[PDB]
Amino acid sequence: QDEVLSEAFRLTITRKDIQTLNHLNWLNDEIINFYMNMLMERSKEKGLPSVHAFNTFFFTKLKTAGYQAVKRWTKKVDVFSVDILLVPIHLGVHWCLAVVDFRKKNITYYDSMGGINNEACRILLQYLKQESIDKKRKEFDTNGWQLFSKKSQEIPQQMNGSDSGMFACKYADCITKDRPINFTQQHMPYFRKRMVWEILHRKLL
Amino acid sequence: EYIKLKVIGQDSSEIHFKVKMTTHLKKLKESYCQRQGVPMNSLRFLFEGQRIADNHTPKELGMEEEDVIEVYQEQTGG
Repeated sequence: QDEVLSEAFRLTITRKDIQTLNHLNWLNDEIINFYMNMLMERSKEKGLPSVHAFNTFFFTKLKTAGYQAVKRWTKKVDVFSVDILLVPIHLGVHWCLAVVDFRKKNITYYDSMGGINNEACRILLQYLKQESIDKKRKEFDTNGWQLFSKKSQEIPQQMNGSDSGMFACKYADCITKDRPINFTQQHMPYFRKRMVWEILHRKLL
Repeated sequence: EYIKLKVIGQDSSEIHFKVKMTTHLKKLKESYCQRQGVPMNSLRFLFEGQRIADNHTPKELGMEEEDVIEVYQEQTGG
């Protein structure tokens, strides 16, 4: 509908959105970004990597308009003062995730459909290069940085044409907890339920 | 006082608004959607990458004279 149901992080999730989490429905940017926000909230706890998530508009914008077009999006946050940078990626009718881990010192792309996109990682490393200059006025040290993409046999793949967003989210969930990705397609239906919960509650079970 | 805002779209069409610093942008957003004839939950209003909420004010966001508000559309994927 239009009726707001839950709300935080200066965001508002409505019934229309929550419904996208339903059975086999394609999730929308509202769910992804809200969920991503909860992960960044939880990242405050000790024992967890500090995390910063960009909204699902950043990468596309950064890819089609260049750095000069998103440089001000990070005006109130020092990207390099966190451990993990979450980059949800929208590919028109499919969802993906790119993750910058300054600790492991590498940029890895995650696709539940087996795609590769190492280009996405190059775009991001370039980004890190422009930020380090625009914001910290020094030149980024790429030494040791690994740009790669997880292979279909390395991470749980989806078996339908809808859970892409779900995998993206859960991948980040596990990644943000420094825990091995240990779920499968079989869990998706549950995960969807647990999220309409977690979101209306604003708390990650 | 007042601030001059420019709400731009992907098509680069720009709508101008004259708003007052200490005022909820929920209207500017509501006006825009009307001039476009689309439901509120159809667009997202970002100021320098930041999502503009109903109870957001140019003063809080620190918007300046002649600033831009970019409008994005809903993204979905399977």
